[PDB]
Amino acid sequence: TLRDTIPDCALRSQTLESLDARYVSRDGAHDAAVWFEDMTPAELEVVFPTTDAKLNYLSRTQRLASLLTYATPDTACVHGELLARKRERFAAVINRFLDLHQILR
Amino acid sequence: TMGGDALRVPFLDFATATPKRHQTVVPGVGTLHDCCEHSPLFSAVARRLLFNSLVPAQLKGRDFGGDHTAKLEFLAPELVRAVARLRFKECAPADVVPQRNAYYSVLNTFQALHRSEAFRQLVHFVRDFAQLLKTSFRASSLTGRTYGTLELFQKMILMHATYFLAAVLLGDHAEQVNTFLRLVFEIPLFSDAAVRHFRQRATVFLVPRRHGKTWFLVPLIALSLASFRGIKIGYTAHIRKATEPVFEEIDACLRGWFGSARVDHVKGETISFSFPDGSRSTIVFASSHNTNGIRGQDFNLLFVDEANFIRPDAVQTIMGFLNQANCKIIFVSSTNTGKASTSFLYNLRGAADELLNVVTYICDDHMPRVVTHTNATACSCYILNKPVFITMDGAVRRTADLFLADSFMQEIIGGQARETGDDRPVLTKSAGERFLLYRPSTTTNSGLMAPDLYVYVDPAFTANTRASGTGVAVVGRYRDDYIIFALEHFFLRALTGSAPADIARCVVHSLTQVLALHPGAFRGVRVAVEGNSSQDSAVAIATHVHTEMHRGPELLFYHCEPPGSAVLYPFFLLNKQKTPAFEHFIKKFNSGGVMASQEIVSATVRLQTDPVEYLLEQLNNLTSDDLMVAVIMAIYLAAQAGPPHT
Amino acid sequence: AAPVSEPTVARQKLLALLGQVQTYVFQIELLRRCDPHIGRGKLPQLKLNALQVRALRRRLRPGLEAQAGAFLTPLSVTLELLLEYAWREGERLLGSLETFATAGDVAAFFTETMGLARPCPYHQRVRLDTYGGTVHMELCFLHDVENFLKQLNYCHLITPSRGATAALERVREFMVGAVGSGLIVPPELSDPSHPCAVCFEELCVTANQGATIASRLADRICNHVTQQAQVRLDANELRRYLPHAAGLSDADRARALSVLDHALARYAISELQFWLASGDRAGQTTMDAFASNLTALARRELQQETAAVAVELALFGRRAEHFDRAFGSHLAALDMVDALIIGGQATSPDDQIEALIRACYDHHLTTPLLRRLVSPEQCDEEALRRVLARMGAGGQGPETWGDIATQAAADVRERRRLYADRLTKRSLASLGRCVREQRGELEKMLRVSVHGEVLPATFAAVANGFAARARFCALTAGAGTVIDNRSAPGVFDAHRFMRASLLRHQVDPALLPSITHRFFELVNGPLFDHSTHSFAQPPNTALYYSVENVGLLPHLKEELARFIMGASGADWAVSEFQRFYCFDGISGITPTQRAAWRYIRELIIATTLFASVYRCGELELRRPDCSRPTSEGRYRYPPGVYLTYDSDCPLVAIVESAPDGCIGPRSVVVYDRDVFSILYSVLQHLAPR
Ligand SMILES: [Zn+2]
Ligand SMILES: [Zn+2]
Repeated sequence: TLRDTIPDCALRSQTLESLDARYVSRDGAHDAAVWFEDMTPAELEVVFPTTDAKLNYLSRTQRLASLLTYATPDTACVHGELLARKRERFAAVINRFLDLHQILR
Repeated sequence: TMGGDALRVPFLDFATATPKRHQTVVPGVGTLHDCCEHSPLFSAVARRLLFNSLVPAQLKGRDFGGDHTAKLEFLAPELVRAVARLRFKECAPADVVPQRNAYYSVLNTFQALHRSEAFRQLVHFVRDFAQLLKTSFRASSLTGRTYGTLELFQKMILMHATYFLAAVLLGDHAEQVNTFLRLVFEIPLFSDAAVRHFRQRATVFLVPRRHGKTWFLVPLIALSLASFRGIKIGYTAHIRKATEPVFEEIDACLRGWFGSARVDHVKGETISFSFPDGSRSTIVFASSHNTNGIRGQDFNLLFVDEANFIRPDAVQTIMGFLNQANCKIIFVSSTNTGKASTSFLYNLRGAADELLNVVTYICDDHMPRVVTHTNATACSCYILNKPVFITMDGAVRRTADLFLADSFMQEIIGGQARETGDDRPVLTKSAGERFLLYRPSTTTNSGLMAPDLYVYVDPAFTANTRASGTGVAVVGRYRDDYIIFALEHFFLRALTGSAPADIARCVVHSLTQVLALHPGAFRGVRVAVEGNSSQDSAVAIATHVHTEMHRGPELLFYHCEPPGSAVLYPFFLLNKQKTPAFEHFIKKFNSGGVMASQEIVSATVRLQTDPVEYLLEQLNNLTSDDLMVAVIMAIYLAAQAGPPHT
Repeated sequence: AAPVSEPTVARQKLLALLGQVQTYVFQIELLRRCDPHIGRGKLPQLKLNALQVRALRRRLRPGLEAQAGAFLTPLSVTLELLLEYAWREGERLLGSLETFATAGDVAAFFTETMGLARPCPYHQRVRLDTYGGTVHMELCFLHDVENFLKQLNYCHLITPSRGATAALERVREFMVGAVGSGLIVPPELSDPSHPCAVCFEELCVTANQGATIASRLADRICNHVTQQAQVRLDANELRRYLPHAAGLSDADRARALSVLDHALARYAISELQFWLASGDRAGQTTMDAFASNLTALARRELQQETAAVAVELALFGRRAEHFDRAFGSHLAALDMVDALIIGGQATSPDDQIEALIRACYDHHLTTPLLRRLVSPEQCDEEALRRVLARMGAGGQGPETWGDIATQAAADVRERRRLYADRLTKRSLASLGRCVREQRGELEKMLRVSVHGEVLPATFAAVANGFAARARFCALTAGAGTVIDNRSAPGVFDAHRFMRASLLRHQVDPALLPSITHRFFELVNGPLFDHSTHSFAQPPNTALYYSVENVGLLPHLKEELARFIMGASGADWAVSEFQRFYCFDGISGITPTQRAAWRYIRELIIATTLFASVYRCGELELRRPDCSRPTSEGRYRYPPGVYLTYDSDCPLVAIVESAPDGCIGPRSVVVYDRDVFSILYSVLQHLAPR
């Protein structure tokens, strides 16, 4: 009793809105289940087999994407300037963090 | 007695599609994916709604909802009736067998903290403190403003005491107790660093005249004794004529809202509270300063009352207590602004961190007293009880006439005036310290330098005056920052016949040294001689610099076409560009973008003081300035403007 | 003890649903980077999950709608954000996947999902819309939501109700996009330099050695609107989990391991020199150690990459092109810093901090200046011991090089040793702070930052005040006998009579503290409470917090602290006949707030003098922003005279409400603008009893 949506649909040649109107938006829809399918692909678990490893990659690619979009002619975005300032300050901070410990010796 | 309803919930075995290799168990909820632990937006909501059950009802607040902490756990009736008809899946049998075990076992370590008397001691201490301060500290029985208020330091002291006593009496629960004391002090969202700060020992307090200094420590002790079991709070003081009042005010309430049978009292010495099962905790008074306090067993507090003028020959027992392994010498004090600097303790701020805290109402600069104005208590605001006899004056002129150190006191006259006049510092102390300490070695990182030197000379053409110094700076670009290669603060010999050449010889000597230290680095040196003082004298300096340098890098001068003239003179006129130059400098300096060369050159500032240290003393006057002006302007020139030439 | 309340099991059900939805958003953020040919395999799963999220609303929709209008809580705010971000990004990614298998190109799939061709959808317009002047701000960053919610909190006595709960729906529309993920924060909208509202209380509560907070607040990373998540990643993570995979029930789990071992047996480090370098070059240096560590890290990364490629080839047959490979050409032409910030999908962002610390800290550093970092508490303890022990008891000017060069060489020979002896003998307390600050500023930039619990808490704390005010405005309209007095056919007489009868007495200067407290209690906002805690604080402190966070000019704090310090009829009565809360002839933000402080002072002093003259009334001067709801749909507004801050009908006098608290048929209430007419109507009721 109280079946899920995956035993309900059984057909996947359609658009999302049709299925919405046919299974979840009908007045007679019993809607008596909540079960989120596992969407991670095995072709990705076999290489990143750890939530920490799946999060480090998910953050590295996020940083890459945020670098690529900010690097017709508007160019007047505060986020590009913020990323530039952050990169410059990070470079200048690591600069005075290796030399400072070179001096202390 | 059983607490709230958040630690008794049933299983709610919804479902999971994640492999057991990933799933984690959050207490109070089922078993969810591992990604729900690196997301604080969930692991900070699912954990706060748990400890919001251990918190008693006398600690939620004063208007928090009748039955629950509405600000954390409240669902509208419509939403409750809507999520009621929401039904998850049902866990598979082979998966529900271990899931229920994991769930009911990860929750047992909470229904086990709610029972241990070691934690019940802390809960009782905090709840009694709250319920007994509700009506301000008085002779109540413990059975329009009507609720008492702890000022800021009266709360910092309570936190310093409670967090340490919890970390000491509860070591096996150093995680379930931090995130409970957070909820009990209404201090969540607080990183573990700024809470572990309260775990440290020997945190000195400097308090103004009265501020309920003594009125607060006696209830603190009375509740920290009759709640915990196995601590001996040492309470030293000044001359022991002041400690007997503490005796009486502790034992009056300690016997007032409790039974006298458990109140053990000997005159002039220790006081002891006994518990109905062979337990006793005392407040043994180290005020004798002779014996009975050298051997330490469970002191852990050492409530030193007044460390302003330390008691004679009583520092030996204190320093011996500092050797005890679990002692947190609270070190209360009272600088009543009658001296404003208990330099016996105030010198601690020199080399230390997170040690002492001052409850001050006037800053270092006595002009921005309005910084801490809305914080000064309203009870201590009494005046002559008459604004004016007959006068119509605004609050500004009134407070000017009625200044009296802004607190009816007789604070130090001089220095920072009474009318603030929008006076503030400009360069942060932190950037200043880094300017002093981190100095790139330019002679060995020459590849990082731009091939142009910029020099500014800000001349003074008098002698035998303190403002008669000539400032010289030679700077350049280092990466995208600015670095100082040389500094001079030069003082004319009196009645020389050649002041411009003396100044020129000074700057040429500086340049030469900079050039020799970095051979082949520079293609150009650009020189600006400020001409505000004397155009002719500035021109003469440029001419001598020009000639002397003629004995490679090309030498250029900034030129100026004075108003109404077609002539280009080799001087610089400082006017409209001052404000932009200063503004840019301040921003660059504060962000770490201006520095001094490790091998910075100075002939004139070498024997008495470090040149960078000397420059920084001038710079800290931003709100004799020849050096500061030369440095700021040399940098502005290295920055961007109109072209200077040959 | 068996019966547990429904709003307790409902909260657990909502927490479980929040966990499921957070997991789903994680899977979504993963599929936005996997190869499309593999993502298309999970097309039915993604479609089913989007269907489930759609069906999850339309049930929580009316519940969360009735919640947003009555006392939001930090649970149903993050729940709304996540159920919106899922319903958004799931459908967006599904559209981007169904666009695939039609064009069949990958480099244009990672420009749709990862958003490389968008017009930067991180901008918004707030238009606070106060009284007198409608100031408008734009929400670009994460701290720009804190600095707007604190502004709307401070300017709450000046802002209409439905003009604020319509500028909060414009903040939530941005938060759904920025903090809606709740799992990772894009580097664009995160400025850790700007301090938050809870790291201002840190400095107020922790120890300050002089150094007023205005100067301590500028050396902070604020660590609360974004966190660090402390991700750790082992070395041989691929070889560990290879003999244990989801499918692979065949012996292919052995041939895959064989190919892994066979391929294992089978950063632009050349750019460090252009950085600033000090000291001697011959021999070991910090730069050399850093280069060696980075070379080791790059070698581990390359080995992991080739092993992953070989394993995917041997197991499934096709080498997949994920985001880090389809755009792998842009990971080659990367500078040292641009590839140090990002990078290390094999290593961890903590391994780079390890490679830096192992380079800056060797056995040759020093005896001192090394123990203060490993124990910054023993240093201050020793300093305290030391303090206690000390307090217990010419001519011949040369032109050529041979002389000026020699004198400059001597001067630099002295000065290079001068500061070198400064950094070692003195300046230990300054170095122990500079290094522990640069290290924090580094770890905050390199570690994986996720999200902080601040925004969905302060948003709720701010919105609850306006929700409660709009709720009290409309809950009293439906009551028993209403005596609405905003129409004045015969009220001038009773207003002037009471104003004259009250202006005849002095303010009783023995009551000025009890008036200053009730002034700082009305003026303060709903966010910074600090006065209804169990360990309460004086209302002046709860106001200092709320007024110092939003940077207020110092020349206005005296106008606030010294407002009722002076209290004749001048500066006493400011309201006209019916224009009590009217800001018609005032524009701006500060001169529009002075006019509100004046009305609040007039109300407080008039109520005090009315309690003093006509002793019959009690006149508990209350505020509707308090009285949070109990277990369900009950608010129990007690009797008193509420300010309500609404320029439409400000003063609401609840003289006799009910013996249980609610507002029903025995709840005669008096609406009015003016204060003295309110007091007259209260007198006409409370006196003949
Ligand atoms: Zn943008
Ligand atoms: Zn912060």
